[PDB]
Amino acid sequence: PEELRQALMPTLEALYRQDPESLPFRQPVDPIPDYFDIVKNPMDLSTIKRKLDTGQYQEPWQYVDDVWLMFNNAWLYNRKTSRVYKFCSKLAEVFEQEIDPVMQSLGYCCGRKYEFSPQTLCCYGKQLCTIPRDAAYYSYQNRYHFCEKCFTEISKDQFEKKKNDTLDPEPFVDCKECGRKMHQICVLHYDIIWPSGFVCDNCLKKTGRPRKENKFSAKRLQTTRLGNHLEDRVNKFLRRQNHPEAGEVFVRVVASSDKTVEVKPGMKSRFVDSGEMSESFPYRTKALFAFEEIDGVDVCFFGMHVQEYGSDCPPPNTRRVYISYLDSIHFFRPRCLRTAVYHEILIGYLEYVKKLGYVTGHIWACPPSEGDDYIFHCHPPDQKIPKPKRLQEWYKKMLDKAFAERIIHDYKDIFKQATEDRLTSAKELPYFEGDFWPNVLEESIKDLSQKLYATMEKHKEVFFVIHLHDPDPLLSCDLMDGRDAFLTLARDKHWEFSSLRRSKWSTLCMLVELHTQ
Amino acid sequence: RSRKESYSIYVYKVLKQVHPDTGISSKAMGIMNSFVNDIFERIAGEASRLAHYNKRSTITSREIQTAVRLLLPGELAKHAVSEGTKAVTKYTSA
Amino acid sequence: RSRKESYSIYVYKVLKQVHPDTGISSKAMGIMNSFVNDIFERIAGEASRLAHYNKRSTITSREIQTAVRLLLPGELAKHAVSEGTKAVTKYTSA
Amino acid sequence: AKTRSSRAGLQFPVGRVHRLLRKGNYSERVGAGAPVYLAAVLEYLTAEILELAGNAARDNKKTRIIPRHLQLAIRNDEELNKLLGRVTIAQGGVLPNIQAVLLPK
Amino acid sequence: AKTRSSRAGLQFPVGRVHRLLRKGNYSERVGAGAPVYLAAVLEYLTAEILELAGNAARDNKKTRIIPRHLQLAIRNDEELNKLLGRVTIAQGGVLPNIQAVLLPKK
Amino acid sequence: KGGAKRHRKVLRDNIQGITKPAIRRLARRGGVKRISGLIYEETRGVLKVFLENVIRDAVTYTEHAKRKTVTAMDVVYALKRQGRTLYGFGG
Amino acid sequence: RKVLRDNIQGITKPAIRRLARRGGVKRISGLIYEETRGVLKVFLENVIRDAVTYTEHAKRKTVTAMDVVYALKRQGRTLYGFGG
Amino acid sequence: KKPHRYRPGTVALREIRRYQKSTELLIRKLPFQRLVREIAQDFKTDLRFQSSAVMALQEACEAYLVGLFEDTNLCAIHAKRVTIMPKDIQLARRIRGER
Amino acid sequence: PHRYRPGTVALREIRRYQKSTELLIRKLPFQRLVREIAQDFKTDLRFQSSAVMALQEACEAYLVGLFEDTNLCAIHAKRVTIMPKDIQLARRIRGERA
DNA sequence: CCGTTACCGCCATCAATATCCACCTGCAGATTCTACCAAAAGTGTATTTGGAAACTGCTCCATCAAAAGGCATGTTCAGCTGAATTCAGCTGAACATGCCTTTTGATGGAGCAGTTTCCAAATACACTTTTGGTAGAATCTGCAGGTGGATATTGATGGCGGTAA
DNA sequence: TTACCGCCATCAATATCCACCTGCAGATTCTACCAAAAGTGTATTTGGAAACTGCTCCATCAAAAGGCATGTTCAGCTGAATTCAGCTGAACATGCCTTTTGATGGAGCAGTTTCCAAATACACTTTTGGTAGAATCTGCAGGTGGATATTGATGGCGGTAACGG
Repeated sequence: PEELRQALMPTLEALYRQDPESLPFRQPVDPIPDYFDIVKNPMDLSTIKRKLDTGQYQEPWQYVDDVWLMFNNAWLYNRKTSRVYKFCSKLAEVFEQEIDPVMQSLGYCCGRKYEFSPQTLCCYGKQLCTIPRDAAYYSYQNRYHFCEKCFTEISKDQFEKKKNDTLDPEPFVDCKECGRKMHQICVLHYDIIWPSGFVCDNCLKKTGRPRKENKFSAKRLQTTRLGNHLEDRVNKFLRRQNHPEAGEVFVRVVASSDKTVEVKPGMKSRFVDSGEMSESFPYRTKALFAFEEIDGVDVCFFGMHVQEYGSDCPPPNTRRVYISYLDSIHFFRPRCLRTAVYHEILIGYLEYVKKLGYVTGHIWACPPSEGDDYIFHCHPPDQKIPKPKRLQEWYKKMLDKAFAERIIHDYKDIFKQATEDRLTSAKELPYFEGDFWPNVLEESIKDLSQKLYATMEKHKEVFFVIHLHDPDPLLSCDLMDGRDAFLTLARDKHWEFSSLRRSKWSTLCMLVELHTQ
Repeated sequence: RSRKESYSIYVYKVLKQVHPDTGISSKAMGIMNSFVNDIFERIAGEASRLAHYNKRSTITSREIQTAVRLLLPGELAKHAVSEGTKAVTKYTSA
Repeated sequence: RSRKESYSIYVYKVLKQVHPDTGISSKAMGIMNSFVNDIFERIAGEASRLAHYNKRSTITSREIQTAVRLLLPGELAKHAVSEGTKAVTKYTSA
Repeated sequence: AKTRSSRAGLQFPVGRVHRLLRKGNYSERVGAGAPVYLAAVLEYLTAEILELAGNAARDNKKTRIIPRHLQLAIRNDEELNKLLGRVTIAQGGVLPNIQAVLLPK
Repeated sequence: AKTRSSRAGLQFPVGRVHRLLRKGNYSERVGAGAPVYLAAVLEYLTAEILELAGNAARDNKKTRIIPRHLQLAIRNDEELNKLLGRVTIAQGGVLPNIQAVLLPKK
Repeated sequence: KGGAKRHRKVLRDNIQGITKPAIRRLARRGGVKRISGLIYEETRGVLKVFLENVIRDAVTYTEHAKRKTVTAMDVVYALKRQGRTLYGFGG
Repeated sequence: RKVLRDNIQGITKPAIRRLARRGGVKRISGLIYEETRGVLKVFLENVIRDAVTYTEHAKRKTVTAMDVVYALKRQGRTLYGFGG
Repeated sequence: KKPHRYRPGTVALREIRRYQKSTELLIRKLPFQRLVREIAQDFKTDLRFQSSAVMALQEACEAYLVGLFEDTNLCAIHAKRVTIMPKDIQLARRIRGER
Repeated sequence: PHRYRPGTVALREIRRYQKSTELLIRKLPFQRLVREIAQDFKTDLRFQSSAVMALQEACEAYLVGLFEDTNLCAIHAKRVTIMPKDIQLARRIRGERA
């Protein structure tokens, strides 16, 4: 008890030192008759002090859990605009700033009570329906979720009625030598990589045994010509910038499969049944990702989904590339060169597809919806999603920089493309899988040319058409054959990207999964 | 309840000479009284300094004229000197 | 010739007390004379204003002490008030 | 018979000024014409500021002199502003002045 | 046969300070201890300024106090500089002071 | 919540008592169009300093008059002796 | 007596350069010097007139250093070493 | 649907005009009174204050701050800027000579 | 031919004139200017040598102070060369102009 | 090839807003009138005195001479500093949202002031003694000024190293 | 395979430090003088210490309300990067006029004597400005009704241009 008291007393004193932030929490809350109806375990700083002085703590994780439970109770009962909430937030910041060195002196990598953030709840009822925060839902096996509106619109008694506020605490692993309980995410320990067990960093330093090399790194992934070109261009640009914090960046193509997009029934009846336009279009879809070595750990930070309609594809899709999905994580080092690295990756991809003989590139500049993830699950709360105008300006910078390098010929909005090409029928418009235009054509069908012209004049600023003027083998990856599989596996395994440590853990997990395929 | 000396009713009279139909608020009148007190203190202090410098134990109208010339700006000092000279001449001939 | 009083001998004695082997030039002597005269004038004027403010017609050690506190900053004021208290105590002790 | 202010053609109290000069410890002796001269100067200054404040109030559609009018009168005249450059007028405010660069276009 | 200056144990003239206070027209009356107090304050300030001037002269390998040493002493002491912030010392000069930007920027 | 909402909330240390909109308005009266985020507290400190330039002197007056109440006349004297003479509080 | 004129040019370019060097100025534009001269002239017009006001008040025709000291003290430019 | 929004500076200029055409106090009475009481407590315990003394202190502080702010605005304009930064305040106080 | 880079001799002069206290303005031109200004205000005036010396010393002190303020103002404007706008701003903040 | 549509820039103008003004009207505050009286203020008389005039001793202020060397004056070259231009990260401006702190009014007593007593302490002044200015001559002494050489300071001269075509 | 910008290394031109030594105006040491203060010793007067007490008004506390503190979005403010015309610093030749030492006529500063108009100290009579209470008057602070530039934004048009069939 004396060791724990000596270690943990300075943090509690620092919390007490906060004036007036600590004043409301120095004594147990004495009812506000509804305080006990919300807070089932009312606790305060004096309770910590008496438990620590009495030696009621077997190990410091219980102490920190009590601290964080106190903070949670204060944040729950008090509203956001209340100054008590501000006091609790300041106390939490002070505790976060002070706790880590004390644990590192005690042999622990951290103290903070890490609890998994609420994941995106994709309701299994109406399509694209999500369950927001503090919204009630029905759960089956913690896997099948339905909102109240969809659940009522549909045995029903077996589905558990829950609320979208479940914070899952992170698991723990025991060090085989010292026995200290460590966060699995913080120490990045995975049983598949290290079957011999977990050994903490302090034990490794004290015994002089180096940590075993990771055999499932992004560097060891299968290499491809497009990925190699992207990696080479990114590394050359980083070396030209000569930033000390700019680590090596690895780009690997993980999926490459041939698919076919089918014409929807309305447009098929209007143009395919007469034999004027093909019933299907073949293409090759590719999924690649970018990894950065931060602190000797691979971090996945940027990846795309693309569709490549080759020269064998029937018109108007012949010799085209289309960007279906892309995502990014802001933890790239340095932050200033993150945007430039994304620029170099996109420019290298466009240069490669130009070298392959592709003619036109297509980009849709619509940002993801609020609470929706494209590829990376659980984006950090501080990552501001760009608005459509900001994304359009970013793509304008893309295209200006690309044209400055003579790599592209020109770029336009799709309305300018149609006006200059003098398109007369909807059959001449490119048809891509999951694209916005195929839905608009079916909606208009359910006269067509003028409606398409009006919608195109309305939405030209969102679509970019790029004028430009396969040696990579097919890669069968069921996990990366689309965005649904990865987003489902991350949700089922809590592979969040909301923080640098969680991003590292998720990257390690997906690298192991890809290597084990 | 001791009486507090103030130039109030005098300055108000001066107001009636310059603006018969215009009044003055209590705060503005306090501003005016403070102004006159400050100017009186400055002129008296400069006159005392001039008297001390010349080893003179008496302050006369010449010392006041020198003080107002030193303190007041050009046309203000000229008009103040003219008014003081006129008042002294009127008092002497009275 | 009319005698012109100055603090020359007292400043010289103080310098000998604080620096036995260090001299002082005539120009520096004039600087020190002007310095002590200016401090004298400032303290006397502050004490006079203090006495006028409280309707007091006598300048005692308390007004001088308060004027020194108003004028000298911090440690200078503290040492000056200590020396003044010691001096007045010694003077009244005989 | 006649007050000293009346004999000197002034509204300010000559006797009060003389008494204040006597009690102010400015000099051992005070001349006879010194209080008259000082009262005349004070009366002239008060008349100037009062007429300026009345003009400001008239321009402000007002018939009562307020500290705002006194501040406007004291600030807009260069000599009067110089005389009270180290003086703050309570509840007087400041002159309307916007920097050229801060102006739009 | 004891002088009031020696009675208080001061080097500055108490009688001269009293006479100047009477002559300066500061009040109708002046206390007995006021000149002693003022002389003590003046003597302390003179002692401080002379100590600093002698130190500055010693730093300059000089045994005679010159107005340059007086300026160096007055401007190097924060309290004394604040005391004479609006005072010019003849033939005293200014403290050696060069801004960082004024220094070479190689 | 519970506890108290008056006389027990004690916060906003004296210098922080001056609200951000107060400094903003003071700058607006000074004709300044744009304010840096670091100005406010800095201005507070400057304002802070100003008070020890005045109030202490007024206190030095208050102690001399053997009084325990600070009067407006002592404030006027302190402002005048600092070169900041104020009118209207000489009554 | 001779009516002196155009004596402001006696405040010479190297003199202003030396004054700026004492003031810590490494580089001087060409428009400073004349401007500086004017400022100096203004400063003269600020002080000497007051000294004249002293000299006229003493019924004297010779300007003494004591009047200059008085003018500087009343203008807030107190100077030591020349009396007072 | 595109709510009305004034451009940065228009409302600022309107506030400039409004606060230059008015003379009312800007600092709230209670916090300033508390600050003054604390400052007095730092020098002499158990002091009392007149309402007129507090009003005079507030008026003097507001006037001094207005003068400092206009000086800093001039300083910022001198540096080809329109936003005052603490170095402008430092330079203004240095030229004023307070320190 | 040996030549120093611009600024080196300037800094040398800075150090030399900050280390010494000799008068920088020539005696006779300044005395002539003082006499001209005096006769502009009042004719038939006479001047003590000490009066002229005190006036010149006060002018030198005011000028070195104003030049220091101008140098700080110029440094604030990211410049090392003083321009009349700097001295005008310094005088305006000092209250000598507005 | 010249022609439609996007972009830059102008600008003519529906529309929400703060505000100047046309008008109002109730009230805190300014203005008018009677009365009281201690507080000043004006006049009279004898006394004291600061400074005016009258003459003059005398310090230093103004003026003319001559030399020449310390800088003033003018010229030239380019080092690099101030000034103009672009643009992208980003810090503040404008604003809707929420609440809480400030403002206003009412109420006990901590001390601000008015009265009275009386004594340690302040002037008034006539001597007596000590002492700070200070004319004058004599000896001492810190540093102004010139010499010479060891010591940093500055700048780009020899060459070594990519490197960029 | 030739000039061109960088860097660490030496090296030459040059200002700096500094110890040393000599002539002297200024700093320090006595002799004597001496009138201006300083101090001691009575007489007289009074600023204020001290105690008791009525009257302010200041701290404390209640509710009513006019405000302040946060998070969001983004136009535009700002500072880094780039380029360049030209301004002034460094150097130098020529000579200008300021400084120093000297002397001199005298306008003018200041000491000394005389003495009177002016300031002072009461003593008395006269007016009068400060204060308290009643009651009348009103300038203007907001409150309500248009309503008006005004400026952001929606939009139309003219000029540039940019690439396509």
